[PDB]
Amino acid sequence: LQFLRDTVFLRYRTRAYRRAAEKWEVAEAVLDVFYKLLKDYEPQPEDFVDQYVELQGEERVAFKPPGFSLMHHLLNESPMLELCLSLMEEG
Amino acid sequence: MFVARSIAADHKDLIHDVSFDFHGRRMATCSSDQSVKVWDKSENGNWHCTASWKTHSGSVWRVTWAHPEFGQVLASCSFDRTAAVWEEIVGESNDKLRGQSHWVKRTTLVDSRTSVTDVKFAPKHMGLMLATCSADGVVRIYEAPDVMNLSQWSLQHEISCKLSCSCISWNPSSSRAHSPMIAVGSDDSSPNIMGKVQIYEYNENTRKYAKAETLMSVSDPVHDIAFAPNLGRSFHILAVATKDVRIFTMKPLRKELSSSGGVTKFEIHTVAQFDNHNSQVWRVSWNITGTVLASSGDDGTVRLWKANYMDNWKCIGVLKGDGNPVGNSYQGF
Amino acid sequence: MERIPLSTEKKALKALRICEQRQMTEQVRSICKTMAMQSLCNRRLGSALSWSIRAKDAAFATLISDRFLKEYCERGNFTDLDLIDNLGSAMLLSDRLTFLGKYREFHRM
Amino acid sequence: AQTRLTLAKHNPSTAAIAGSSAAEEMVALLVQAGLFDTAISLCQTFKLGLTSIFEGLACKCIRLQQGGEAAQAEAWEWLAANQLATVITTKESSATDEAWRLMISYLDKYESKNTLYHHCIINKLLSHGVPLPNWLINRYKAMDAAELLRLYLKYDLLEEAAELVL
Amino acid sequence: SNEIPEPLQLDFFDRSQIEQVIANCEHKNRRGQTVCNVKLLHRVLVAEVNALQGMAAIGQRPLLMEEINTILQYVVERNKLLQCLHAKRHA
Repeated sequence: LQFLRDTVFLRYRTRAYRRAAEKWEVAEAVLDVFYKLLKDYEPQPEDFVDQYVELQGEERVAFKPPGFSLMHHLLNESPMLELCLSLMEEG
Repeated sequence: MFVARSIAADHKDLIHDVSFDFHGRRMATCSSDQSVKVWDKSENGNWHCTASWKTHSGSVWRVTWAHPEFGQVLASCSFDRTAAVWEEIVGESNDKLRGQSHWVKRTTLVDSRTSVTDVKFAPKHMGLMLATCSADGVVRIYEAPDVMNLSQWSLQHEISCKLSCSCISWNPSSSRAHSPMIAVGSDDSSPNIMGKVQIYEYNENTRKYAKAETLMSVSDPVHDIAFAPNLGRSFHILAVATKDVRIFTMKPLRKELSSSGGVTKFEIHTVAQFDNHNSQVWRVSWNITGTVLASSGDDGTVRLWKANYMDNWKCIGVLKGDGNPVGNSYQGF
Repeated sequence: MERIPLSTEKKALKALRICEQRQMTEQVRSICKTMAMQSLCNRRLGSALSWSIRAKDAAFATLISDRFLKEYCERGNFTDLDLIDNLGSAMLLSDRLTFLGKYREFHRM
Repeated sequence: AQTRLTLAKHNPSTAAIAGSSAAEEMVALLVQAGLFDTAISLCQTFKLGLTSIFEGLACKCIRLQQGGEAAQAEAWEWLAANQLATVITTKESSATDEAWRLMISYLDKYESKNTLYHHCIINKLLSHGVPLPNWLINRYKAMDAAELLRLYLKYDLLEEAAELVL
Repeated sequence: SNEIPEPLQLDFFDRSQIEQVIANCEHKNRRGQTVCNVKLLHRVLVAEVNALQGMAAIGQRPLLMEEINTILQYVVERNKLLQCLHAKRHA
């Protein structure tokens, strides 16, 4: 998620292309995969707690789901939403 | 107040073992006379000789019984490198109680070449299975799919626990998501061999019986093992009669997925380590409810313990075989 | 109570009542199948059907159906078509039981 | 004609395809749909081999062994249509045991030509990487011994072949 | 638009038990009948009646399907009569 948000979404706007349709195609792909991920993932209270599991003799905690942090950053302040509003103004 | 005598039974040679039906009334014996005798204790207070017939020609040893709900069969152990199962077949219908009844040999337990250890039954749950074991470390599981043919023994499981298995105990499931447990105590005739207790589980991911956990503490030749009756709990209690009084408790820790794949994290704690017998123990038996423990020894001493309140066992009954039972203590109800 | 027999009446009735009140039918079916096999040992009909209805079994139902079919084949025809028609003709227990009932009624049909 | 009728009843849109297809294609379609008995009947009528039907049955068995209760509930509808009227014990509502009894009945009612179907099933199971069942292992140990060691070289099983030759 | 419903059916299970399960699953939003998503309730009921297993009960699948369809039609008639009764009472 961080790779697609920073190294892709925050780099394709700075890099150049051969035609103007490449940025539109990559934005379509990003928006489609994000919509599909949001439709597949649902918020649940069992994923917000730190569950203890024995992994190779080590009791590791359960990490936070990516969609939780994504929607938290979206509700707070997200450069992804900033670029979304920018492309909306452009359209 | 008990009518105790100095002589019993009718076996002239060395009487080995006896057994009784779960419904009572019916009993059976196995001695060195190569002839087993079945008795029927009536309600009048007398137990006459109901039947007596030959079975084995190599000193019959153990004897097991089953519930009449699944078939009245008798599986006995002997030292003739073979074993068979006897059945009781009655005729007529049901006009004057039961008609003429007779003992027959419907089938003979095959795959027996060495000394047979134990061939008792198994809990139902997923079907009434028969566990065949010997003195080599191979345990076979047979099933009876045909209810009208008692001679069919389909082999669907053959586990190799290695070493030389001696005693085998079972632990049924407590719900619909629990798997049966099997404890195996070996007897390699060598106390210098580390590791004699093996635990096997019914893994749902492999549909077999893999080694769940092992125990390297008990290294002496195990003589008998007995699990506690399931009372709807997660932990379990085990009594290991080898050379002293050993009672352990197995507590679960991780019995879910991910953290417990093919093995289960179970902690074994020695909750009773006594040795007031000053000798060795032979067999150990639990009560039908899970409160009385019975055992004997080679020196002619029988020790019976009862439960208290702290999961401890103290000697309540002490009987001398060669001598006379001393002491008197009856609490009552 | 799973080791001692039950040959009484009111005792077993109260036991079954408290069992159906506590909602637990494992030992209930375990005793019902024993009663069904004891009735089949004497070749019963109505009692066996009642026990099968109370137990909702399958293997014992197939066994008694095969026994009835063998008896019909040995006797040539069937005359006890009304002894097992008191608990059925609506509650579809199983396919083979429904077929046996429909044949028993096709007799009169 | 009856196979084309069954295919049209399953899906009425491939009538010309079912009419122009061959016996092998019809058997493959029946196996993919879930009619192992009809596929075996088709193969025995056309005088061919049940290798495709046996591979499909092995794949279904592997799916049943690897899946949870959802897989059992989804495959029960296709497994009950294969005549599951065996003489077994009560409360046997397990798709794994049902498939095992179906395979046992198939092997008892139609023996293999030269145990080639056994090697086919062994290769199909080794392609997935699931150990052989204990009953089949015992049956194969009782019926043969050498071909198992010869086929173990495909999956590179060292300790198994070691204890076997021992 | 008052459609007379049908009495309790299905001699296998208990119509009172089905009604209690429906009331425990779906709550009350804007109608008197405890229902929210008809498709979700139908899928839940199908899963519940399918998870009962059954060895010799293979022939009962069309009967179970027709019973589910009958319960669905009963719920539809209940909703159709309630949406008319509420409007009539409001007017």
